[PDB]
Amino acid sequence: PSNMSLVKETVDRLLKGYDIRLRPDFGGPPVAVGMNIDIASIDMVSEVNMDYTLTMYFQQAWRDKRLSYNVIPLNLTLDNRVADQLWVPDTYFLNDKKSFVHGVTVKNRMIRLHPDGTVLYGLRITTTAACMMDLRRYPLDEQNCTLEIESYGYTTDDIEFYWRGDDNAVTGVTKIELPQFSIVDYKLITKKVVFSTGSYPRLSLSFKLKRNIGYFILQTYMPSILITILSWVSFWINYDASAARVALGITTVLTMTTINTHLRETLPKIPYVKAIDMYLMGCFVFVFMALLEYALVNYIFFGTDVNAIDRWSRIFFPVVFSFFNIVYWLYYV
Amino acid sequence: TILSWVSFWINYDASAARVALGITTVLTMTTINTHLRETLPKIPYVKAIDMYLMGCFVFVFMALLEYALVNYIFFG
Amino acid sequence: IQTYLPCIMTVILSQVSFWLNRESVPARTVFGVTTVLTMTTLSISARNSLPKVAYATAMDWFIAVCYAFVFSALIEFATVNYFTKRGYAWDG
Ligand SMILES: *[C@@H]1O[C@H](CO)[C@@H](O[C@@H]2O[C@H](CO)[C@@H](O[C@@H]3O[C@H](CO[C@H]4O[C@H](CO)[C@@H](O)[C@H](O)[C@@H]4O)[C@@H](O)[C@H](O[C@H]4O[C@H](CO)[C@@H](O)[C@H](O)[C@@H]4O)[C@@H]3O)[C@H](O)[C@H]2NC(C)=O)[C@H](O)[C@H]1NC(C)=O
Ligand SMILES: *[C@@H]1O[C@H](CO)[C@@H](O[C@@H]2O[C@H](CO)[C@@H](O[C@@H]3O[C@H](CO[C@H]4O[C@H](CO)[C@@H](O)[C@H](O)[C@@H]4O)[C@@H](O)[C@H](O[C@H]4O[C@H](CO)[C@@H](O)[C@H](O)[C@@H]4O)[C@@H]3O)[C@H](O)[C@H]2NC(C)=O)[C@H](O)[C@H]1NC(C)=O
Ligand SMILES: *[C@@H]1O[C@H](CO)[C@@H](O[C@@H]2O[C@H](CO)[C@@H](O[C@@H]3O[C@H](CO[C@H]4O[C@H](CO)[C@@H](O)[C@H](O)[C@@H]4O)[C@@H](O)[C@H](O[C@H]4O[C@H](CO)[C@@H](O)[C@H](O)[C@@H]4O)[C@@H]3O)[C@H](O)[C@H]2NC(C)=O)[C@H](O)[C@H]1NC(C)=O
Ligand SMILES: CCCCCCCC/C=C/CCCCCCCC(=O)O[C@@H](COC(=O)CCCCCCCCCCCCCCC)COP(=O)([O-])OCC[N+](C)(C)C
Ligand SMILES: CC(=O)[C@H]1CC[C@H]2[C@@H]3CC[C@H]4C[C@H](O)CC[C@]4(C)[C@H]3CC[C@]12C
Ligand SMILES: CC(=O)[C@H]1CC[C@H]2[C@@H]3CC[C@H]4C[C@H](O)CC[C@]4(C)[C@H]3CC[C@]12C
Ligand SMILES: CCCCCCCCCCCC
Ligand SMILES: CCCCCCCCCCCC
Ligand SMILES: CCCCCCCCCCCC
Ligand SMILES: CCCCCCCCCCCC
Ligand SMILES: CCCCCCCCCCCC
Ligand SMILES: CCCCCCCCCCCC
Ligand SMILES: CCCCCCCCCCCC
Ligand SMILES: CCCCCCCCCCCC
Ligand SMILES: CCCCCCCCCCCC
Ligand SMILES: CCCCCCCC
Ligand SMILES: CCCCCCCC
Ligand SMILES: CCCCCCCC
Repeated sequence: PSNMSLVKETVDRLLKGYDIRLRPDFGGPPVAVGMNIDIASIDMVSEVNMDYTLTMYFQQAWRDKRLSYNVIPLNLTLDNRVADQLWVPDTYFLNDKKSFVHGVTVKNRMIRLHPDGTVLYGLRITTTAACMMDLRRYPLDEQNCTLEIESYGYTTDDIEFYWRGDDNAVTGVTKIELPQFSIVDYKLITKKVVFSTGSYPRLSLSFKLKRNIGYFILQTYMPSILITILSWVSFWINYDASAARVALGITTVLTMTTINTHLRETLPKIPYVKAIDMYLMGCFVFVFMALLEYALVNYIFFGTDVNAIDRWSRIFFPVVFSFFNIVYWLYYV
Repeated sequence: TILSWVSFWINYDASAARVALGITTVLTMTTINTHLRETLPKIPYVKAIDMYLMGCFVFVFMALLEYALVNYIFFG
Repeated sequence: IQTYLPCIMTVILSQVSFWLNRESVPARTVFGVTTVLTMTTLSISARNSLPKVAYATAMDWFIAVCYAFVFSALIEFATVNYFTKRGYAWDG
């Protein structure tokens, strides 16, 4: 217990007459703050709310001469409640909508003093950050979601940011397993944003997310492809079977608009037309033209060659649809 | 289930009608059963409501098979 | 009792069409389209419980195969109707 008493005196001196209201080197050069993230997970990548949820171990490292000690040789990990008695950078995430520091069993923080004065300050944060998504090519789209770490009250004359370790500052990105997204790339930037109140340091952590299309074939494209193929059956029924062909016709048409309406409600009310809309609207024309094919057949007869319209349509419809798929898939893929 | 039986008073030579009626009724029972079960938790056993909807499904489905039996005996 | 039984019964429904006379074109056609549409909504409905995983689950393969049977039952009738040389059915 002799060393415990020695540590108590040292840790007591540091907080004695320690002005929490003043940053390191107050009235002097800016304090450089080093950050390194450990992405614990990415969840709830929602386009209805245009945001993603990010859980991370957010560490900040900075030098504070006031917290320099030399008697103890080891680095002191202190109870997290000491952080309330220490100056820490007032960093905030500009695009953060809703965030919290995990609370059980205690406040998920860390304070680790090093003899030279360095302070390692870690938090486990779950932040729902705003990511505005361009759904024009959805679901065959790549999204670029970012996190904008910035100092609120301290300008570049009072604080500086840097990725501690540079390109090796953020880890865990490879391990993150999103269900419907592949994290193709991530980048780290250091900016200087200017507001009316001054210029502030800015660290931007961008992930380029690529959407997995395998899910959407199961639920979106194949059901619309099969219904499109179903409507072609009417070309194989004799013209006089009006109830059969019309019932086949409207049912395919009505289901198709139902699928389109059903899907687009799950998404936000964006004005533009996505890629899924292009395919569903493109397949709506074939099924609708399939029904109009019978209406022309009925009109031409009741209003040999009637088979020809029914015979040529027997092949051109699967042909023109295939070329539509060639153009669509080649263009988007 | 009650309207399923009106198929029995329809003429035997009304395949387009009775089949449309029988198909319409049996599919509706599935939608009602599926729609009802959504409101409840993902509970892995048959409840009293389930044993009734399944019971009614059997009658309506049998009514559909009643005509299919009638059609086969006549033509087949 | 939420996916497999409806999937199994709609497959049975599509096979009721095989026991109807080939001349009942509207009746056998509504059998095919109704089951195919029913099979479609069941496939869409089934995925709603679980996340949007890219791969296909064991439920998906069962639904896919049941889709093949109901769809093949309608293609079967279209083949049968193709060789139906007369519109009027048996009488007496
Ligand atoms: C209190 O806390 C301090 C700070 O962490 C501890 O001291 C550091 O301990 C780390 C352990 O992770 C040591 O890290 C190693 O440093 C080696 C030398 O780095 C020098 O150069 C860098 C350049 O930026 C300086 O920042 C640094 O201060 C040193 O001057 C590196 O070579 C090591 O990386 C190597 O790892 C393996 C094995 O060597 C190789 O295979 C790799 O290829 C790579 O070359 C590693 O990074 C570091 O030496 C210590 N000083 C620091 C970080 O300043 C104290 O130990 C701790 N007190 C305790 C535990 O009582
Ligand atoms: C926004 O974010 C900030 C982050 O800074 C939050 O501010 C902190 O909130 C916590 C929680 O309220 C504050 O912690 C409080 O510290 C007080 C002072 O502690 C010193 O002084 C006492 C004697 O007065 C010493 O015993 C102690 O060792 C310290 O030296 C405590 O008195 C408070 O106690 C309260 O909570 C305890 C819990 O057990 C109760 O038992 C008490 O009766 C009392 O109610 C409390 O612990 C902290 O000081 C705040 N500032 C900082 C810089 O951390 C905000 O809460 C958050 N939200 C909002 C709306 O701003
Ligand atoms: C998601 O989308 C955002 C867009 O908002 C992307 O972020 C931008 O990325 C670009 C490119 O990485 C940034 O643009 C510039 O990158 C430079 C990297 O160095 C290259 O370019 C320089 C100059 O062209 C070459 O000399 C060098 O060899 C490299 O080829 C930075 O150095 C730039 O900063 C410098 O220039 C600017 C403009 O002149 C100055 O104002 C700065 O002071 C500095 O001197 C510049 O950053 C861009 O900054 C990023 N942020 C934006 C636009 O806000 C993400 O990359 C994207 N996501 C992914 C995963 O890519
Ligand atoms: C360029 C390449 C692009 C690629 C795309 C190209 C697409 C090409 C495909 C075009 C469609 C193929 C039909 C073309 C011929 C139509 C006319 C016809 O009836 O022909 C013949 C029958 O033909 C058959 O026997 C039917 C063959 C197709 C049915 C496939 C069944 C499998 C369904 C699986 C689907 C499952 C769903 C799929 C799941 C993913 C007989 O003709 P006829 O009427 O008796 O009259 C002619 C005789 N006369 C001259 C004496 C008058
Ligand atoms: C001559 C002929 O083949 C007939 C068969 C079916 C007919 C169409 C049905 C849908 C109609 C909607 C509106 O009433 C406007 C006219 C409209 C486009 C019609 C044009 C003439 C068609 C093609
Ligand atoms: C002989 C006869 O009248 C026919 C008319 C209707 C037929 C049933 C339709 C449903 C079928 C589903 C599966 O195909 C197994 C056989 C199955 C039960 C059939 C049994 C024989 C029946 C009763
Ligand atoms: C602004 C984009 C409008 C898209 C309209 C739908 C196009 C469908 C093409 C079908 C080709 C047969
Ligand atoms: C967005 C401006 C209107 C574009 C209309 C395009 C219509 C294309 C229809 C193709 C099928 C006939
Ligand atoms: C609006 C009706 C569309 C009819 C499509 C017929 C396509 C084949 C025509 C070939 C005539 C010999
Ligand atoms: C899709 C529009 C086609 C219009 C066909 C009109 C034909 C009128 C009678 C002359 C051809 C038999
Ligand atoms: C990358 C996924 C490719 C999906 C292609 C679907 C092809 C459907 C063609 C149907 C032609 C009858
Ligand atoms: C028979 C034609 C089927 C549609 C072709 C789909 C092409 C997909 C291309 C995938 C990227 C190379
Ligand atoms: C395990 C419970 C089985 C439920 C069976 C429902 C059908 C029984 C009633 C049939 C009436 C003809
Ligand atoms: C719901 C996605 C299922 C895809 C496979 C369906 C089977 C195609 C028709 C086969 C007829 C022989
Ligand atoms: C392409 C859409 C499905 C067509 C199924 C009908 C096939 C009938 C062929 C009969 C002549 C061999
Ligand atoms: C477990 C008993 C099931 C009986 C259902 C009636 C026959 C389809
Ligand atoms: C389920 C009905 C079986 C009896 C049919 C009549 C004998 C071919
Ligand atoms: C556990 C058995 C479920 C009932 C199977 C249905 C067969 C028609």
